[PDB]
Amino acid sequence: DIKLFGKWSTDDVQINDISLQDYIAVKEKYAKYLPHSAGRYAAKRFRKAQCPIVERLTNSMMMHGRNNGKKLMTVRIVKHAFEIIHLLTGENPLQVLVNAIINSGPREDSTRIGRAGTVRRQAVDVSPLRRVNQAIWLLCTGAREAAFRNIKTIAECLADELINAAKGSSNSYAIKKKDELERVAKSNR
Amino acid sequence: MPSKGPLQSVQVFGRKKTATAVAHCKRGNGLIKVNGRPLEMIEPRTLQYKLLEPVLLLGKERFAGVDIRVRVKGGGHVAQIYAIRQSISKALVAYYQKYVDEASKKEIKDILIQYDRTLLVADPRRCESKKFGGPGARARYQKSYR
Amino acid sequence: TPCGEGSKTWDRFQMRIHKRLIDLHSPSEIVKQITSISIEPGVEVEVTIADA
Amino acid sequence: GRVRTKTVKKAARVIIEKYYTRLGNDFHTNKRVCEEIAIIPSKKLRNKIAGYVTHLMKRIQRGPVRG
Amino acid sequence: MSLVIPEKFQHILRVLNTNIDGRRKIAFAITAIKGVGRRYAHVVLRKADIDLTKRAGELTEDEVERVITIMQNPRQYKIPDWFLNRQKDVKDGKYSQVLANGLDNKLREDLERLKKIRAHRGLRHFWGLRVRGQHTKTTGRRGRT
Amino acid sequence: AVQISKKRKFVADGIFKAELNEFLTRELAEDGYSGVEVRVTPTRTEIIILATRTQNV
Amino acid sequence: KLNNLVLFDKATYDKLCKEVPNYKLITPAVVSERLKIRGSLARAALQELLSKGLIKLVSKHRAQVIYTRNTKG
Amino acid sequence: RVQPIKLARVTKVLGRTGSQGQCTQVRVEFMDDTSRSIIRNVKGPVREGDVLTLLESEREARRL
Amino acid sequence: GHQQLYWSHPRKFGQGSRSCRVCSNRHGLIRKYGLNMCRQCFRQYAKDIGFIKLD
Amino acid sequence: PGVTVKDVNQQEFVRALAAFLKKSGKLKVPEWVDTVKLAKHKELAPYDENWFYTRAASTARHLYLRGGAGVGSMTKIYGGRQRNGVMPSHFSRGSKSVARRVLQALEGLKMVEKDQDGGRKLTPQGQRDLDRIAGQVAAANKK
RNA sequence: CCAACUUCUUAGAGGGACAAGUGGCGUUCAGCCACCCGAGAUUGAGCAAUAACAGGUCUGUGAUGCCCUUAGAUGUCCGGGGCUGCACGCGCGCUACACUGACUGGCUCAGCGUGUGCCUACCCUACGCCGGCAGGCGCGGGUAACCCGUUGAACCCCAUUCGUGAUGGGGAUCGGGGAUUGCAAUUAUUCCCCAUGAACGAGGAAUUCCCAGUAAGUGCGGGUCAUAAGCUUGCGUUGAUUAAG
Ligand SMILES: [Mg+2]
Ligand SMILES: [Mg+2]
Repeated sequence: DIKLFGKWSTDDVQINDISLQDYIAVKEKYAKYLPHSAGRYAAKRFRKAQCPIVERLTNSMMMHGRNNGKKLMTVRIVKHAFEIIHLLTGENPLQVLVNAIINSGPREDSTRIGRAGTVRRQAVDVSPLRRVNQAIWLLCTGAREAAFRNIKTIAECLADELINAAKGSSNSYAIKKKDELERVAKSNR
Repeated sequence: MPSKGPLQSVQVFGRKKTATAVAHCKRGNGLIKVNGRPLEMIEPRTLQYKLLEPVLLLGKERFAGVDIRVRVKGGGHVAQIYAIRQSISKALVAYYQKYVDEASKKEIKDILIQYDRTLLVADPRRCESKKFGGPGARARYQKSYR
Repeated sequence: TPCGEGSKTWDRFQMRIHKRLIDLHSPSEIVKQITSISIEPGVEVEVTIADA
Repeated sequence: GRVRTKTVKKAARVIIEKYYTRLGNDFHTNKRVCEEIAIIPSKKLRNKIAGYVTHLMKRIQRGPVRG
Repeated sequence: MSLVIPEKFQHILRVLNTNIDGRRKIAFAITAIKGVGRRYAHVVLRKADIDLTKRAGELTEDEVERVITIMQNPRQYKIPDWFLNRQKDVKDGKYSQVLANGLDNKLREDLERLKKIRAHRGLRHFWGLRVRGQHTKTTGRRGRT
Repeated sequence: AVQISKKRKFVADGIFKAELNEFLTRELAEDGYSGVEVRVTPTRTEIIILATRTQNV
Repeated sequence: KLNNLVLFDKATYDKLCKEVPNYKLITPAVVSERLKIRGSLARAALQELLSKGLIKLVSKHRAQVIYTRNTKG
Repeated sequence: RVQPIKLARVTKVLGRTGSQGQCTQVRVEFMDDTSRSIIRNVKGPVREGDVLTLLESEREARRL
Repeated sequence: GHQQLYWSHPRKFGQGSRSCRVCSNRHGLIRKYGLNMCRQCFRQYAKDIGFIKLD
Repeated sequence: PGVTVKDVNQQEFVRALAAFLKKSGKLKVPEWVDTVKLAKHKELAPYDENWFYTRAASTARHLYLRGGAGVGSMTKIYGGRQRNGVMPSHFSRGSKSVARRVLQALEGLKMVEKDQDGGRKLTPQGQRDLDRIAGQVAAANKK
């Protein structure tokens, strides 16, 4: 109805995990034309969940200082990367992102300050917003360290990892590394 | 030629950090431009949908009896397109409380409030000065001990 | 600080000076008694030349 | 951060002890009365005193407060 | 326009004493010459009336000769006088662009000249010191041992 | 001659005001000085002391 | 793990014009690593295939040019 | 041995824990009965009433 | 003396000629707005100048 | 209908107007045009070899929008950011004697005149034909 | 009067928000947590106690005790030199290690502020004409909401070229030249041009600042100033990831 970046309406997209229906904000109440809005989200907590994930995917993309406030420069990175996605697949690219949000967010990790077995010891669960935060952080990081010495564009290297993570193959960085979290959480489970 | 309906118009401003944009809008026939040039012909164009966004979810042919034109002063390239987005939203909102019923104004404010309230409320946050001990407003120079 | 020792403090003096401006089409002789209404130690008044 | 100082509470108690015949449970009316009937040096503690008065308005219509 | 390649393509050329790479393009291929910078190379080519987008191994030997001929004595091909290296040289009074081992000749000659008459610039060349008035209390460490 | 700007009008009279306050401290200290107060006019300008022992000045 | 080559041989150019207008995503960053050309030709040769009529243009951005296969059915 | 990866909704949050203020005790309910309810500890921001997914369900809570 | 070259070095441009009218120092003085007072010197009289702080 | 220049895409209006000035070979192009570097905050030559027409198209279009503009203000609109090597970068002015040579060039082309005060405006002969090719290139968006 | 008016701009006065309203919690005490209305439901800084420090500053001061020295003077002036000297170690900081880039050309946006002086010379600069560049002249304006200036700031944006290579990344080092300031530029003042093209591939232990227009990017203006900012103190621009423990 609102057609994020002018096309690809957000009616067909379906969030499969009930654990993340309150936290991924693709639906029509929180569906915009393009991911740019004056935020005001770290005034009070738990309103960064009704911030749309395309806004949170393009805010977590400007990272390493040299490209740090360049938000109109990363809003075209996501704009083309949906369009690379639709050519390799033929899916509404909002759906293949929200599969990668499910598939890359972990389920176990660990915390101790004391007598560190491997890194952290008491293996704890995860709240279902940190697994979204560590979904997009795992996607944006892994798309980035795999285009630092590469002829490949950061636009395609973004696209070619999250459809590689939405399918789930340990071939993207967001899948092959998240398993090391749950492995080492099993190693001190 | 002032022969019919003299000065049936409003002039409404909207603001961004270090910016303003006051939209003069008369009675007329579907004409919108910013500093002379049209709305689809604006400079950034990556943010093209969110300055013709009050056109989109309101309706072109429906609300084309008005001849909005905007002058913009101060700020920067992103703050001056949120300025005209806020302005011409609340320009024709302020135009309908004066020349038609507010039954239509509440009918169009109903769209523009469930859809991201900032179109006719001013974003209050501003520059927030630097202090005398750091390179920025909160940050400080690197403390050394040895 | 008078010296270099300290923890990098700074005092920011300022002086805000206001100024207002008023026109009259008066005959330029009675402006002398308009000046001579009061002494008023705070203000600084100046009358523009009568050659317009 | 809401919690009100000793001079707001003390000076508001001397109103309701003394001018209860003129006050009510509206903020904007009592804000005008305490302006007229006390000498408040500035506007912020004018309507910060008057807020505790109206808080004392619903409080004393129930029972024996320090009243 | 080369959809495949023409029949001859030099892997490396042979220019003055420097063998330039052939996969570069001519604006940036001849910059291996000590004396031909990134700036002087484009100016010679525009006076050579060549297309700047042509690659290096696909110039015929007339073009390679005409590029070498212009940069040997550019003072008559209307390249201006404060665009050259040796403006008003301190031994002969001429204006010349130097491009070869002769660049390093006139490079070192000024060192040993000042070292001969013992100017303060030449004494800091004879040692391992900085010339252009830098500090040395804290920098330039890994030149000396 | 030519007159100088309003920013440097207002630091000139203050450093006028600061200077004679420092001298009239040094003179009238034994006679109970306690300040001055100035009036600039486009005439005779009138400067008043605030001495306590006005008999001694 | 190092240098590729500019100015196509015959063995890549016929290999280009047989399968590079077939698959679904095609970009100068793709053929400068799927083939042994280095790029700058990936832009140059894939530009003139748009001139022939073998592929379609989508994006045409200064940082990213995106092509695809042509209409088959 | 092989357990279902079970989802479970939280009741009242039992405050922070974990010696840095990093873990929150939640007391989940297992979506099929509210009578079966184990106290567990998650990290990150919680929001009472939502649903989180256990990778393995019953091991241990905080008691010395 | 011998007045031809007693005071012969040109006190002109540069901090060999700027001085504090009030304190007679040449270091750190403030030549903004024609003050020409010593910076250490500036703090004393700044209330007498008419320079208030924030309050 | 009546289409002026303000409602046309003006990155490529310059691409239209420079293509007019090249085929209308009535421009006094200076003799040092190929060794220029264009305002010393940049370190290479201009890439396009006939850069003087797209400078003349650009310096005419701003002069349409800004009256009274001299060579001193034309250097404040073609300037950019000089990287100073190891020191912090700073803004620097444009080039004076290439902005002078283009305004004198348009004066022989009769599209600019001097003013009552300092600076230059354009004659009604000047605007009547860059609005003419403004209508062409707005039609060339469809064509 | 050959028009009116104050939305935008600059102020001045008064207004406005109080945890007030409404649920929930709480001894139904203080208050807390939620919301509605609202521009705003914690804007940011100043001042800032008692008692102290053998903290710093006698090289800031005609604030000052005591001592020392007082003419072959520790006074003062003048000429040169040094405070920049380098086998090394440390602390602030700039530029980077590139393709989310660098070029080249288009394109459009700021705010804070400062400007000709008693001594004390010298200011901000429009415009025109020479110069390929710094700059050089002629001619104006401004003691300033009067002029520079509608401060066409940079990043960003659009097209171009370059292709994972210590490469057009990076620009240290170094040679030759041209100009400006000055009594004087050598131990290079700065600036400009050509040429030269060094480490450097995200940095071990350790450690710093910060939680919203914040961090950070990016430029701009004060101070110093004859010449001058890699420093400082201010400004706007772009603008967040994390967190309410
Ligand atoms: Mg002293
Ligand atoms: Mg690379």
